[PDB]
Amino acid sequence: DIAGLTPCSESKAYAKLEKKELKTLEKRLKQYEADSAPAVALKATMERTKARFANYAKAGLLCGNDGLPHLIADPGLALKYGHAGEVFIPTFGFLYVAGYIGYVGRQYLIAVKGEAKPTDKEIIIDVPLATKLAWQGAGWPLAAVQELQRGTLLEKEENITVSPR
Amino acid sequence: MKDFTTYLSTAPVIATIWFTFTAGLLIEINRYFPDPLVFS
Amino acid sequence: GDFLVHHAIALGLHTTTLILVKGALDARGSKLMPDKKDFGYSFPCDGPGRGGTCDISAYDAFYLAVFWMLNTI
Amino acid sequence: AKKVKIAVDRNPVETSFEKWAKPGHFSRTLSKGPNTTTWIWNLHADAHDFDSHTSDLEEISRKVFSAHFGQLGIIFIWLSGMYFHGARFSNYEAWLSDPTHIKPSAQVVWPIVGQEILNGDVGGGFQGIQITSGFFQLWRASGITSELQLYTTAIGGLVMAAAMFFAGWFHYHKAAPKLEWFQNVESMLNHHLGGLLGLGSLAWAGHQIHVSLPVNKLLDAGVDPKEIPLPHDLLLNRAIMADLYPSFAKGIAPFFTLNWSEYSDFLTFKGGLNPVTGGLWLSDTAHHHVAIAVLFLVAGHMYRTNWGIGHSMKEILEAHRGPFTGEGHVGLYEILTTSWHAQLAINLALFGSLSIIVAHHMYAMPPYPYLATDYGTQLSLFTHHTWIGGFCIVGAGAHAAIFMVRDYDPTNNYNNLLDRVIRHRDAIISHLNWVCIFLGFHSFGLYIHNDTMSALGRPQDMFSDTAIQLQPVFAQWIQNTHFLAPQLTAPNALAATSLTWGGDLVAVGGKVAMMPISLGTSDFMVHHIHAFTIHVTVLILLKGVLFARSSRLIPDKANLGFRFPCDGPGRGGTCQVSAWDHVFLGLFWMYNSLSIVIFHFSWKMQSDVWGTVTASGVSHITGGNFAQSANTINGWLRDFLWAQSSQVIQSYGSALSAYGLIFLGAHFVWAFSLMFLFSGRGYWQELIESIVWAHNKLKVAPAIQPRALSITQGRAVGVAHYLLGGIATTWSFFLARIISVG
Amino acid sequence: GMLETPVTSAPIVATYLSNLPAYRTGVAPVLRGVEIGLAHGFLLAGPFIKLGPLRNVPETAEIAGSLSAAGLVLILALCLSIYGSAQFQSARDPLFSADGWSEFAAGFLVGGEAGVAWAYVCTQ
Amino acid sequence: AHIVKIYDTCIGCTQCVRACPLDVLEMVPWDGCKASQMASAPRTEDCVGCKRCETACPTDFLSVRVYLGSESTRSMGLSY
Amino acid sequence: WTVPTLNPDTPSPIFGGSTGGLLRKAQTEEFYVITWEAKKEQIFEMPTGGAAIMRQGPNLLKFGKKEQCLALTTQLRNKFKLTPCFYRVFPDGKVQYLHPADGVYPEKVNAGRVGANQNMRRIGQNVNPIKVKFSGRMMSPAEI
Ligand code: CLA
Ligand code: CLA
Ligand code: CLA
Ligand code: CLA
Ligand code: CLA
Ligand code: CLA
Ligand SMILES: CC1=C(C/C=C(\C)CCC[C@H](C)CCC[C@H](C)CCCC(C)C)C(=O)c2ccccc2C1=O
Ligand code: SF4
Ligand code: SF4
Ligand code: SF4
Repeated sequence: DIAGLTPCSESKAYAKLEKKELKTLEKRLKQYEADSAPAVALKATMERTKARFANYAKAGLLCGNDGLPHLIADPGLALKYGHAGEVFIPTFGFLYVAGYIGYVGRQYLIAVKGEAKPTDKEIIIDVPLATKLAWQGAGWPLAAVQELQRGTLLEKEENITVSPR
Repeated sequence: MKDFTTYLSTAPVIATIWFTFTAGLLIEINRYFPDPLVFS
Repeated sequence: GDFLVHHAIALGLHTTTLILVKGALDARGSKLMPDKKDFGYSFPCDGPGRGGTCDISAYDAFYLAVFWMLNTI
Repeated sequence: AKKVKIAVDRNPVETSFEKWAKPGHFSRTLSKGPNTTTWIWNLHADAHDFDSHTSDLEEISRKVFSAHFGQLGIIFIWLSGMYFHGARFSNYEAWLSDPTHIKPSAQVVWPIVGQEILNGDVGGGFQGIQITSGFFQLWRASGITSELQLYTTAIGGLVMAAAMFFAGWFHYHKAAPKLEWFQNVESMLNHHLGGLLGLGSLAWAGHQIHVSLPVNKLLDAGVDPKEIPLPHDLLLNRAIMADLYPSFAKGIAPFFTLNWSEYSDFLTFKGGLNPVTGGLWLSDTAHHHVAIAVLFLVAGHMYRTNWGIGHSMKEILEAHRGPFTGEGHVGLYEILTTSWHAQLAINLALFGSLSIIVAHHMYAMPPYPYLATDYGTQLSLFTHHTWIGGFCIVGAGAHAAIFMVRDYDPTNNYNNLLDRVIRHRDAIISHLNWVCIFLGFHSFGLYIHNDTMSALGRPQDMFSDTAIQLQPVFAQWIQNTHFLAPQLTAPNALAATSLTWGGDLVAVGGKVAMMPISLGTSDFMVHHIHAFTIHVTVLILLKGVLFARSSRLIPDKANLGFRFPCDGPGRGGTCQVSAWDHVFLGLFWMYNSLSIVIFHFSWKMQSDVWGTVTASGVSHITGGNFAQSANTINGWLRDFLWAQSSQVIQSYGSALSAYGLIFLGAHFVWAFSLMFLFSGRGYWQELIESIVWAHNKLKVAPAIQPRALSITQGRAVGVAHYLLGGIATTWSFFLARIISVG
Repeated sequence: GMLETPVTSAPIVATYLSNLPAYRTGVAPVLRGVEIGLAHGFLLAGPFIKLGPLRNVPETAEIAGSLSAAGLVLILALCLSIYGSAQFQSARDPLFSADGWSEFAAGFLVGGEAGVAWAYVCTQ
Repeated sequence: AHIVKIYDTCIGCTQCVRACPLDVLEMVPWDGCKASQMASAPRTEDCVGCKRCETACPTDFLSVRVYLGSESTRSMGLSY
Repeated sequence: WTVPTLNPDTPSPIFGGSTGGLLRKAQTEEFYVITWEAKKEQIFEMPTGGAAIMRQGPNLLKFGKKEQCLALTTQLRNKFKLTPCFYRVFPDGKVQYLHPADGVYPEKVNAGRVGANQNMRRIGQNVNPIKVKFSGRMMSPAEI
């Protein structure tokens, strides 16, 4: 398979790893009674463990010789072989949220610079104003492009202080 | 009351509330969707 | 395992370059010390004024960079 | 003569949230609001520096008094939480039945992101984090047997916490004492000696006689905890007590007729340790607290208040003058009734020293049942109370220096002791400098000698028990005297105060509780390392105090204040001349000294005291390897650090894995601190300029101008992260090691 | 101006210091070095003999210990020589002069080596 | 000795002279500023290089500048 | 106004002494003398540590470096409203009057003073270091 890896569903090491993890919990479960709270907690952990190994194999992760899932980061390989949900799709999930936070903060900063005392709005947050901007940040990718195309995203060099050179 | 709600709008208090909320949201998602490593 | 350590090495190269490059390009002056070139490559500081100016010389930037070079190597 | 009386002001400060919404209100400099990020840091650094906000001593005193109620309120919440978690999230009831085979636990983690592995199998049908604070052993000693009793204490703690916070509000906003009230030092000492300490000890002795002793007597007899009479039944039924202690059949008549020998059944002088629990006899502690109560109630009648009798502290000081010291103690009464910093300097110095004494006395004479054989608790308590003492002692140096800069006044100190100490400060510091060099060469140099000889294959040339010997004969002589005390110099004591002096070991649950501690060459060498490290810490701190106001380098240091970065690159460079900077350097040396103290304690106890007892004898945890290995640096690196770090670095996948993570996390924080200690703000401010340019380019530059930390804050951040990382590293290392092999 | 103490200003202390060859003016610098040399050379053999690498050898210990002390006297004499060269280049006491110090250093060598030899004779 | 220079941006506020711990600076008559006085550095053999004068100067950039130079007993601040 | 002449006979403030005073430098290189007239007996702080009492009338103290004399001058001027002066005294007996140099304290502009080390340009108008290279020694562009 990709880069000599093998699917985790077909990996002997992957299957062996699950047995060891469950075996460790089973050993601890012997010293407790069937209905006792420690027994219930240990079995709940065992159910989660079995579900975890079942889900990762179902998702089609590739496993190395160690039996551990390995992620695929090249967009071409990820999209060609159905690994887009490992790095590629998460990539755009992050950039949407990260830009959301950045864009909302930038809007608040610009909004309060027109006030009488801008610095007072940075240590005592204008929560009504902050809340309104938070909800409107869901469309930042559209808003950001329009500023880029309108020439208003960036400031002109003549207004930026620099040191002597 | 105006002054007290002004106090609750200071940076440390807002940060406490916002991070308590953000942490709660992330913890509760992992409670109902445990061990997420990939998107399916 | 090779993936993670190679990005550690890139972190070291870029941070060491940042300190050395910043030292070179600010060697002649900065907003904090506009006339730095009048004081030479190596000098103690410019005193506690203007907020405090410890390790402001280009020589001190090199001194900081050596720690990062050792960490990177 | 001024009458000692209550004096307050009605409604001095209105209770309002107006100032909560005005950050920096307390200071004239900061009340105008931020223009740079330095304002934000300055807000917090000056928050509790009350005397820098005003010169009125009455206003300062009132803030101090109510801040103290706030501290007490927080402590009551903390105590209430400990009792509550013992009532609701512990295995205390199960532990009471089988104290040796169950590990105390009072913290349970939620199952989330896989962290429930930290709920280890600690026994008693329970899962949780194993605690080392020793609360279980404290609770058993006081006679607590059920979760209900723990729960009720937690509720009462919250009621006290609310009362403390009410008192703080009440005594600042409603009835604030006047300055004359605070200055009744004679009355305060009478009440704090006779009342706080005397009555407190008497009351606790009352609890021990009526609750602790009867309950612990039945527990040590194998009686089941649930079959033991409830404490109020013991109080109301003299017949039940008379069964346990026959002298109770005579009531309180023997006390009032001076037939005190009747109470020998519960007021004893046994000494040694209870062979069942491995702790001190509770009948000995009860007699101790009775005797202490009488002593402090007598002490509380020494000072004159309102009825002629008693001493004037001012008259005592002024009388004690001699030929060699000029005016002597004149002016000290005025200093100590007008400067909080002077008072805090003395109180921190001894409170910190007291903490270190507690660390030594509790390991050697374990006062709680089943404490001695809980090696995890023994190591933790000693380490904890040693560190508190060290930190407190450094604070004494800091606030002595603050008094020197802010409160010292030459007009009131002419040719008295304080004035004369200043006038030969060069003689004091120069000699102390020489002693440190002598101690450094002849203590650490011995290790270097030993490492070199061992590396060259000349073990016969080493300082060791099998070679050139350095016996601590003075310490050995003292041990023998204390072991023989019951025969001659303490005739009424059955046994010596501690088993460390000599004699036979006490084993509880197949493990050594305490046994004699032998002192060889390795012990001689490490004690003179302790002498070296303490003397240097004193040197740094004392120098900062004596030169706080001036020196040959900076003739007017007093005008520059307690805390300033330097006085410029001139005179060859004057970085870190201020007194604050001496506290900064003193912290590092305090950390260096107490690290060796606790490493000494950890290795010595594992090697020569702690261990398992069987038919073949006593096998110590590290097999007695301290004597021959602890005399070389390589011995400490190999046999202590490398060997004993095995537990912590192998804890991943177990309940102790949290200590493995913190072990690495603490190494990180320590190394992170070197960034602040090695560099200077001038570099960082110039870096921030470029980053600001990028934010300007994108119209996202903040209105509060970013600034690099001040020079002094860079040092404060550096040392704070250094200490936290260094201490937290050893914390993880100790707990993972001792909870695993203990 | 200066702080006067019994240690700094006492009659017994002052009289003792004046008697020492270092402070005994009116004596030839060479004689001063010999007296100072003898005193220091004699004591120097002690630690080397009792704590050297050959201390446990029955008879070699005395020779090695005193022989090493003699080597230290030579090093010390060289230190005195160069000190005079540096300190005095361009007054009441002849000792503090270019010629006087050189004579004083020479006396220290002769006295020091003799003191080491005398110590060896006492041992054996 | 250190090198101290006064530049024509001085406003004659006198704060550098008041702050000098060595009495290196003094005020002299001038006509280039409203105060009609300018700072002067007549005795630079006594300058220790502390730069308290630079800390006190209000103008932007500084009107009094210290360049650390050769070290003597005076400039080093030694009392021995 | 004329340069005062030092009077060695002047009494000194009452002071028991300390270890922070003069060293061998005073005997071989130079020391400093400060004198002032006191309106009354009063306690002041010595720059070398400790408290001393100034005698009513003339006072005289000796210090090891110039900064010590000026540090006491600042204290006396600001806290007691006095007018001290000090000298530099050489081992051969020569006396050099120092402060105030012309009888008027430097912070007050006085006629007859000649500007020194005054550049008739801004800091930003200094030349680049390359223009003063190989001038015979190390020198800043601010030295031209
Ligand atoms: C960070 C740099 C980087 C690197 C080193 C690679 C490397 C690689 N990519 Mg990837 N790729 C990247 C970024 C990168 N990619 C990005 C940012 C995108 C999104 C725009 C893609 C989109 C992409 C696609 C769509 C494909 C690859 C493919 C490949 C592999 C073979 C083609 C090749 O010669 O690529 C060397 C890379 C470069 C010279 C840089 C530009 C590469 C472009 C974007 C793709 C070229 C595809 C190529 C013409 C396909 C030929 C047929 C194929 C069957 C071999 C190779 C391992 C191919 C593959 O093996 O898919 C399974 C493939 O089909 N990549
Ligand atoms: C609800 C009642 C109330 C109100 C409205 C006020 C109002 C006022 N008080 Mg008063 N006070 C109160 C209760 C109250 N006080 C109590 C209970 C006490 C006893 C402690 C005091 C003691 C007191 C003093 C000694 C002083 C005031 C002062 C003030 C003024 C400024 C307050 C300020 O800036 O607070 C903002 C401050 C905070 C929010 C800090 C809170 C600190 C507490 C102790 C909790 C800290 C706990 C926390 C967990 C610590 C660890 C943190 C860690 C986990 C990160 C203002 C008029 C000051 C003044 O200038 O008066 C003229 C002043 O000097 N008060
Ligand atoms: C017998 C009387 C008595 C007692 C028991 C105390 C006890 C205490 N005083 Mg002292 N004090 C007294 C008389 C007394 N004082 C007198 C007469 C004066 C005036 C000269 C002072 C002036 C004074 C000051 C200025 C300060 C103290 C402080 C303290 C506390 C030190 C910390 C400690 O050990 O906590 C141990 C804690 C406990 C044992 C908890 C005990 C709680 C209960 C309610 C008893 C508190 C004592 C109180 C006088 C009871 C009546 C109060 C009121 C309802 C009438 C402590 C609670 C310091 C402090 O922290 O104040 C807040 C402090 O700053 N005291
Ligand atoms: C502070 C510590 C303390 C306290 C509180 C107690 C308390 C007690 N001891 Mg103990 N004891 C102590 C220290 C203490 N002891 C010490 C140090 C020793 C060693 C010398 C002893 C040795 C000892 C012995 C040998 C005995 C006791 C006994 C007792 C009990 C009876 C005492 C008695 O006869 O009182 C006599 C009377 C009083 C104390 C006065 C009571 C006044 C009341 C409270 C006034 C209420 C007035 C009010 C208006 C009422 C309003 C009502 C409302 C509903 C309207 C009692 C529970 C006896 C017992 O039976 O123990 C089980 C007993 O035999 N003790
Ligand atoms: C009874 C104890 C006591 C008291 C009442 C005080 C009181 C005071 N001290 Mg003193 N001090 C003490 C002990 C004490 N000190 C000790 C033990 C030391 C040695 C370390 C010092 C060293 C010291 C110095 C060097 C200075 C003071 C200063 C002050 C004053 C201002 C404090 C302030 O504003 O803090 C504001 C509080 C903070 C900024 C918070 C600091 C938090 C630290 C850095 C980290 C805590 C980490 C935490 C425990 C664990 C990690 C948590 C994290 C992971 C979240 C005030 C009068 C200052 C002054 O100028 O006084 C005139 C000053 O400069 N103290
Ligand atoms: C391992 C690191 C280290 C070492 C070796 C030292 C050494 C010293 N420190 Mg320092 N210090 C350190 C770290 C260290 N420090 C750090 C990290 C800090 C920052 C917090 C400081 C902060 C600090 C302060 C603030 C002070 C010291 C002081 C001292 C001195 C104590 C007196 C003494 O023992 O002298 C004897 C020297 C030693 C014990 C060092 C080893 C000596 C070897 C074994 C001798 C070898 C001899 C041999 C003939 C060599 C020949 C070589 C060749 C020519 C052939 C000493 C010079 C104190 C001082 O100066 O006291 C007077 C003092 O005030 N230190
Ligand atoms: C690293 C370093 C800096 C740079 C460090 C800085 C500027 C401190 C940075 C602190 C935080 C991270 C920045 C401010 C954070 C805000 C409160 C916003 C937080 C936002 C979150 C809540 C999301 C110095 O300024 C310095 C000064 C003197 C000696 C050494 C050093 C030094 O080593
Ligand atoms: S602390 Fe900083 S500014 Fe002050 S002299 Fe030292 S290096 Fe210069
Ligand atoms: S550097 Fe110091 S001594 Fe020199 S002129 Fe400036 S303030 Fe005066
Ligand atoms: S402080 Fe600056 S502006 Fe003021 S007189 Fe001095 S050089 Fe001129």
